[PDB]
Amino acid sequence: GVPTYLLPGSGQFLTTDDHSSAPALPCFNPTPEMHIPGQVRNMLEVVQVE
Amino acid sequence: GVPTYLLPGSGQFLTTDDHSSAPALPCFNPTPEMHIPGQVRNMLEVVQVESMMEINNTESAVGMERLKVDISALTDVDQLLFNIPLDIQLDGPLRNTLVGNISRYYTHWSGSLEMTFMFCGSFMAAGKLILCYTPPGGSCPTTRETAMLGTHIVWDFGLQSSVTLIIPWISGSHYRMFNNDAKSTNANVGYVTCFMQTNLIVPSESSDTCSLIGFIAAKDDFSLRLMRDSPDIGQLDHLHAAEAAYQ
Amino acid sequence: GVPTYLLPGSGQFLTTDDHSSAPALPCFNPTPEMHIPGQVRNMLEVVQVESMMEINNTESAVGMERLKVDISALTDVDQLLFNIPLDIQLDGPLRNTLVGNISRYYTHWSGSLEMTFMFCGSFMAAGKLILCYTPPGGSCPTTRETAMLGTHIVWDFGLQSSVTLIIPWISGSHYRMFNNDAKSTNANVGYVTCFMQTNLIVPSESSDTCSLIGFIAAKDDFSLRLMRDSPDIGQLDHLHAAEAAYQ
Amino acid sequence: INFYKDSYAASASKQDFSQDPSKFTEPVVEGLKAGAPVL
Amino acid sequence: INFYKDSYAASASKQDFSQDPSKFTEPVVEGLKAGAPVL
Amino acid sequence: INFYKDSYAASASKQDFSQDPSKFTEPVVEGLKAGAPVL
Amino acid sequence: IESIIKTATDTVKSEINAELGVVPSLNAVETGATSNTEPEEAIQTRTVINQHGVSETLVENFLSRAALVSKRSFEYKDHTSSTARADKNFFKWTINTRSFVQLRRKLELFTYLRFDAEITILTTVAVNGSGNNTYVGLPDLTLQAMFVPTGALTPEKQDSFHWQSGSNASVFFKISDPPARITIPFMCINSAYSVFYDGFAGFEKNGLYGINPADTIGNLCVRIVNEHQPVGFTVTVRVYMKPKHIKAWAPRPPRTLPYMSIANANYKGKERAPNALSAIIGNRDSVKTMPHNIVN
Amino acid sequence: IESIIKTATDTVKSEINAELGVVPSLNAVETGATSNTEPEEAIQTRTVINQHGVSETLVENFLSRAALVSKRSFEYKDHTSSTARADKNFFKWTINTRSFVQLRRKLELFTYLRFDAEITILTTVAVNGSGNNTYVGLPDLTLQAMFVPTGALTPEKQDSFHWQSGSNASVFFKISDPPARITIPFMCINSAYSVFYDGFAGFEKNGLYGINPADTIGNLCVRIVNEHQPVGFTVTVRVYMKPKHIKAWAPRPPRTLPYMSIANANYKGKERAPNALSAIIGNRDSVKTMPHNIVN
Amino acid sequence: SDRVLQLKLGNSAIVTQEAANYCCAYGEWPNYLPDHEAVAIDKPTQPETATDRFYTLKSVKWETGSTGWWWKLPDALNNIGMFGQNVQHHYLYRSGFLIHVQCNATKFHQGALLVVAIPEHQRGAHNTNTSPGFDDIMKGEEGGTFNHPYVLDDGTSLACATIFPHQWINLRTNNSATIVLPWMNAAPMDFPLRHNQWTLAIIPVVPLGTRTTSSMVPITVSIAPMCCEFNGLRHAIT
Repeated sequence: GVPTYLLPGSGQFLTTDDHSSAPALPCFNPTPEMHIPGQVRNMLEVVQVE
Repeated sequence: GVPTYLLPGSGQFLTTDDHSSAPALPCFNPTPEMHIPGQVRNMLEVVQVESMMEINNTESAVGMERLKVDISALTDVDQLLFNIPLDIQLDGPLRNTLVGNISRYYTHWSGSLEMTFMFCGSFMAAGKLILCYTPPGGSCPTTRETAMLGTHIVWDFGLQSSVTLIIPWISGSHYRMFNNDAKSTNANVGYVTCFMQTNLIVPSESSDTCSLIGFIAAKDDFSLRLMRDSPDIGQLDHLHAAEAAYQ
Repeated sequence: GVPTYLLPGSGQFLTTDDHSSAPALPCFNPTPEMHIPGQVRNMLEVVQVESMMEINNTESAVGMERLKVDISALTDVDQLLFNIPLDIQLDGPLRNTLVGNISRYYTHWSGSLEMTFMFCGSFMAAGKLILCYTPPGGSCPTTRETAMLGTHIVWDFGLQSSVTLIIPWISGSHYRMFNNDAKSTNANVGYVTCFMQTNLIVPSESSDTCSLIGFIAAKDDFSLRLMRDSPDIGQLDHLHAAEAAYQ
Repeated sequence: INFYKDSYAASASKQDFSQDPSKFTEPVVEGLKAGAPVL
Repeated sequence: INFYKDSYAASASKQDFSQDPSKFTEPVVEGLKAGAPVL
Repeated sequence: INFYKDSYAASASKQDFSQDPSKFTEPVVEGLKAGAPVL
Repeated sequence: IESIIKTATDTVKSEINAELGVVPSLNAVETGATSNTEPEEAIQTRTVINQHGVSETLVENFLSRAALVSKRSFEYKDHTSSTARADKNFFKWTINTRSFVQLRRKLELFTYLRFDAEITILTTVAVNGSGNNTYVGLPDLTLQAMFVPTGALTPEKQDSFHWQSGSNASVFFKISDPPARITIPFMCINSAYSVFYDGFAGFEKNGLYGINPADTIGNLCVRIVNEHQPVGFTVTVRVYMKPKHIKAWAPRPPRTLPYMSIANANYKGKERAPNALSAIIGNRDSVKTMPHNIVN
Repeated sequence: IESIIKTATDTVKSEINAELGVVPSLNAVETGATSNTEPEEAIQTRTVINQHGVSETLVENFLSRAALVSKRSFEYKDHTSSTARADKNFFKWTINTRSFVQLRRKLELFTYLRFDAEITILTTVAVNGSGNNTYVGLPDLTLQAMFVPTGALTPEKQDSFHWQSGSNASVFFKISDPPARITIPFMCINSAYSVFYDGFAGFEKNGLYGINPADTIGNLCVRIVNEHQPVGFTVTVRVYMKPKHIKAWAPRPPRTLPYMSIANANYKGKERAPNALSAIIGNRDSVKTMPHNIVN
Repeated sequence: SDRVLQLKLGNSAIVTQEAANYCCAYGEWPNYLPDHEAVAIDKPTQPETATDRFYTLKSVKWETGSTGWWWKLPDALNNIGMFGQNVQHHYLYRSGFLIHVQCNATKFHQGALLVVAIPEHQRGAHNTNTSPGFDDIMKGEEGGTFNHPYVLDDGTSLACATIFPHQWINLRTNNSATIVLPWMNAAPMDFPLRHNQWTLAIIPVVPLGTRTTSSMVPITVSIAPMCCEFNGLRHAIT
């Protein structure tokens, strides 16, 4: 066994956290990506339009 | 000690998880593997085998009679014989097939199908049929002049007693999904219709009614997604002798 | 901190688990190892030693008399002397043996057995026997003409006072399992029978009844699986002086 | 992640993409060519 | 830290700094030079 | 996985497949050959 | 022949075909082979690069899902005056996969199966209404689950000495803990389990048809370790099984009629279609009637 | 001679044998050797490649199973008016392996044993029925388990100062925690434990036969750290032991008759067979009677 | 070319001029048990030509109300010739099969028979919780008939029976079917008197019909064991 201890914040649900989670559907193959006009990757691109 | 913290989802039991677990019997040696004929490693192999359709799913057909379609000699030309609905995720002639049964374990399906018809008349029986696949959008054609405008094959009876109509994958989307709405644009595949091309002509000493047997299978471009519990089986109570397992 | 999550089975106590645990006494130095004769590292070594069978398990036999079989001079030919049942996982002559006792700690067994019979008559006693192993499927043979059709060895008394009948592993499956059904196809091994080949002939001054001693052992192709609690020991209450350990 | 001493304790193996549908679809001693009359 | 067998189970990907605002701000067939009268 | 300082704290050792059944089955000063009369 | 398939096959474009002696659309079903007519030979097609995955239909993925195989409820209380049939703080269950139909049908889609079984045990507790009409709280109880080989001695009471488990594998778990999980190896005496057995497993004629004890994993004996509380509770234990490391042989026609018993494949069917004995598929008016015809 | 054996031995095919002077089926039991007749020399055999493993019969695997060695129940309450014999919120147990027969018989299958002992402690609690006829809930109590060497000073009460444990190893554990686990090393003054002792461990003639204190691991003193609650409870402590790193010498005949005491090997046997003094094996009608003969 | 076929085993030969190829179950051919898969250590007996030969069963009559026929292997051959003698004298059996089904008629006749080999066809009973008895399962040479061929007498579907090795006898196309079956069992060998590896089922999906003068149209089954081996010699059980 690996000796461990729990830190403050253990078990909390933070809405802005960034962690991997269990896949609900294993071996699922998503639909292949198709090129779509007008891709936006940063909202600063939108604010530059008058 | 290693500083750690627990994440959301800790301690949950997910039925589709993939983790190692403690071996109950240590040092157990399983029985050595022996070669067994007919190994299957992908259920798409099973759906490629053709199985009989229940085209004659009418109240007048009992049991095995539901697995064949009777054709007789007609005195009018361009007459319709039968039609087959489209959905493999819905109840119908395609449901109780290998491809249909396996596909009803999933929610999304894609790929081309093949429908094989075997003529089971006498050797002296002659005839020409036309089998048409109609892409969705309108009503099922009721006349040959409208059905021949879609995909079709003209079948001539002869030494080769079987013909194949390919239903190609003609869909706007990559996959077709299952809902309880047969008329959705994401579920409807079209129709299949059979018409007489010329007639069924037999001599006086041959049977005047001849049976066709229809099979359906999927091609190698077929695929399934979003596994779900099959609606083809269920229980409202415990089975018999299930209590005896606790005795 | 290291982000972690708990899996199903966390905190459980499994009696067959294999994990390191905290040492209660740090820096403890165990006594140096000394060579001791008779080290055993696998229980299959113990089952290879032959142990006496209780063939004479009858109400008329008390204690040690259950470990020998008496043979006398007969006036009819081809007469049966005794039979031995098959199962090492069931109560019988083979149960209270090293191989039987060790095998009853497991559920599955495989491999060939060997049965060794020692003649304990006088030097002037002569005789010929036949020992037959019959594979399962039918009844135990009651006549020599039926028993000799299976596996057998003809034993002639002489300077070598012991004979060995090998019961080879003849099974459809890799292993034979234990259930409480002696007649199952996964448990039945066959029968052993002993018949007189010619007769037992002794002079007037020798004992007219001579004793055979039967031993059974396993060969090196023997193996056991699925360890289980032995049915040969149990308790319905606490033992004597067990309470004194708490005083 | 498998720290157990028994190999059967490991997770599921979903990396076997080998197929042979012919053993179910074409179990005939003599193969059939495309377009040629089978019978 | 992603020990799952499915790639979609991983954490969010916040490392895509590629931009092209012109497709929203200058969707014209002929580009415009600085200072020159556009019309 | 053994992070303890004492060696006896480790898990069970199930990797000893060495055997010598003869010390229990043939504890005789003179060995016996196959088929030859032992006595 | 054997090949590695990770995606659906691509489509190649095709042209007009007017070749004499070539009839790709004609087949011979009587040989038992499946039609080999390609879409390229039936119609005129375009070039399509197919990137659709096939990993979700893998037999491992298709079967390696935790499915409920046992559900047993029993009363945790003082059982001095209880009947003989009642489960007195403990129960024993012969492990089988034929009690719940969703997993049973999927397993019966094949003739031979070889897999290890991951077992998950989930425990729930409620306060018994009768007697204790008031709710006082749920106790965190310790449960012992002992694996006993088929036919071996099972405990006869909650405090039986057989629970000492000298060699039997036992797992102790709390209700407040996550569900207990173990892995039972592939333990058949043969190289694979027999999903269907066309024979009798006894050397006489009074045996059981279709039941091969070599295919029974064993017995699970579950007890409450804690002695009874002054009030009674109802404890429900759910056992889920997940096959893993699966090998499958000889796929079979799926079950159509509802199951009748866990001991055989007896069939009755529904009173009317669908899934009736005389009509598996629901009826329509005629073979010329489209059930869901689009009318605009 | 010594050899590494991982699988059962293969079988070689054999032919007809008609050699003079060669009698592989004849043996001499009087020498004390086990018969060496091979199946190849008794019958005609085929070639068999044996892949059956032998790892489950390893002595380590055979003995490294957690088995119940102690079970003690005591009342956690106010003990001012209790009797002297009652366990007042604490108990002391001399560690032994002879109280529960399933582990004792397996350990007595050998003459000499050397192993470290993994100790697991499982605690259960119930509300005492008498006095508190109503259930109020189970308290999460802290328990202290102190290892005291054989013959040393053990605590005399729950709040004894001996519990301070200056040098004695002590483990504190909650009921809501997983069962407490420690590892006691091989602590015999000799190179191995004596499972059987044919002698007396005292220099006079009034000692105890068969009891060697050098083979006693020690004493376990278990107390409830919490002071008593206004209501009484019943606390049951179960101690399980698992040998590990095991060396075994001189295997012995297994025990047949039921055990009588933990202090000796006294025997009485059952009233009738099986396992009776005059008849270990159950009787049959005669030596010519097959107990389970197949009759069709 | 593929319409004519001759099968020659032992001293038996069968010729057909209206065959439609033939089926090898799962693309496999019968073979003897190899050493690396063997369990029983005694030397097996391999009678070869004495047992690997065609045995012709009693013919059945194809009627208008026929529901189908079935035979169980090795049960159907357990009391025929040297194969039956070897089965009766040996505890363990192993072999494959070669099945040839014959049915001819006139060019004015119509009818389709599905000839399917089902591995481990565990039969269920209709409208009862009691399992089928020994006499319901073991019919021997005569075989049995299908109570509900629509569900294959086991709650499954006949429409999906094509997943099993099979052929069709269509009267306008062919008059015979041939299936080659390898050994199909979880164990390398088995006791031949209590377990059946294969079940041959002949089901008239399309009923026999004609308007000529009615004649008896029988169906004949010829089964040839292949690569027979037997273990555990003892007295005959019979």
